[PDB]
Amino acid sequence: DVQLVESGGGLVQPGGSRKLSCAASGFTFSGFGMHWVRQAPEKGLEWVAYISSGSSLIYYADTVKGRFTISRDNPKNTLFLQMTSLRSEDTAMYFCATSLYYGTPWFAYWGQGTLVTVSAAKTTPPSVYPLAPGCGDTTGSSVTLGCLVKGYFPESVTVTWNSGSLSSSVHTFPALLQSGLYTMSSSVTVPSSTWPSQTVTCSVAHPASSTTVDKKLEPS
Amino acid sequence: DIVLTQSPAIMSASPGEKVTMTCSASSSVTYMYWYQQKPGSSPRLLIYDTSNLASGVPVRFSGSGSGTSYSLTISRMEAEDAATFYCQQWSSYPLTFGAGTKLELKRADAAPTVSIFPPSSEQLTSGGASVVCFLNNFYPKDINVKWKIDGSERQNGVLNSWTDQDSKDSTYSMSSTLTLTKDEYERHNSYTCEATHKTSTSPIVKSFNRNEC
Repeated sequence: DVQLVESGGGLVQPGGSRKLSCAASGFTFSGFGMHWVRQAPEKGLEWVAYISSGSSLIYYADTVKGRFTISRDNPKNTLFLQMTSLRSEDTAMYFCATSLYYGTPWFAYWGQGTLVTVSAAKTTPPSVYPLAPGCGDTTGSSVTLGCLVKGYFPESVTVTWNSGSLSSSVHTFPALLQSGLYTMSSSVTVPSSTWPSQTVTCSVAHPASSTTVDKKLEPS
Repeated sequence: DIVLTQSPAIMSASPGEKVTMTCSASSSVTYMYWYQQKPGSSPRLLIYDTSNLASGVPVRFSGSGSGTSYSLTISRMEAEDAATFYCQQWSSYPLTFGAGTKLELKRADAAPTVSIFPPSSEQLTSGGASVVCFLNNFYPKDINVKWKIDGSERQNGVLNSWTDQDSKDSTYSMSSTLTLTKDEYERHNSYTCEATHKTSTSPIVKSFNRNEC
């Protein structure tokens, strides 16, 4: 089966360069034109560049022309994209793609994507704060708790809840960017017979800083 | 550079319904292509050369069009079809895309469950104070939240974040965060968040008072 695997993404300083690779298997790579297509976070698809089967014909999107170079190594089954003079608006998931036929202008097979993030922000671990109800009596068969995960960079963060019921419902709220840093929150809703009678903790992993923080949710 | 306009930008359907979405072009197109994408996954090709069904794609999908007007139709919606759909045109390079139609799964109404939380003692030691309100598990997506501090509406310093449709019950949720300095937070007493939804016969109000207990 046809398979395309991108690599080379990561964090880039504004103005910097990065070279992406795409490894092809399961078809005769030298027989087919190839494309790069990108997708900025929470936005649509944008085609980036094309190279024909034997590199004779190349096209670029006007917005990357003069900065990006597409190339290929046919005997070693690899497509490349060299990026230079990168800017904030080049932040995107980068996909390689190819069509059914020799040089047709559409995308029948896609890789999984490699993420390129362009920012001068410094890698920063989050501050993790518990969201527990204020003092007072409560009613109802369930209680909601949260964790506020503030001031981190880069985006990748995972919050996992430990609670006393398999029925517990988790919501993960998308991170918002401020002053170069991200903030997100996560809520959990558990039966009121399991908290504060049983322990509830949120565990926040930030792989880019190799940090993990556990916060126990305590009653007022 | 042909510009492609997709309509509607967002729509919802229940399983069993027919679904049609359109893609119009600023100049004549030679072929149109259609793609489906779900969050965290790569796009997949649905339709090529305007009306050809791609291999392995379910037959409920079909494409049509000519000139400057194109469409994609799902004869009978299945729950697994909810996704964003993109059109892409061939005429001459560059290849361009529409901005997408997001097809949501239609669902029974659900009122939000609202919860307010005061700033933690840990956050206050850092000089900041975030008051958080969760509005969870509601449908449909449009909702309004209003903050009041000692009874006076506050708009500055509020940030709202919406989840995508839940993969289990197809509802939405939203978090609303009011951010203050520590000193400002400790100069006021009552903090209120108020949710108004299509389901709410009265707005749902949650509050706490700093000087109560």
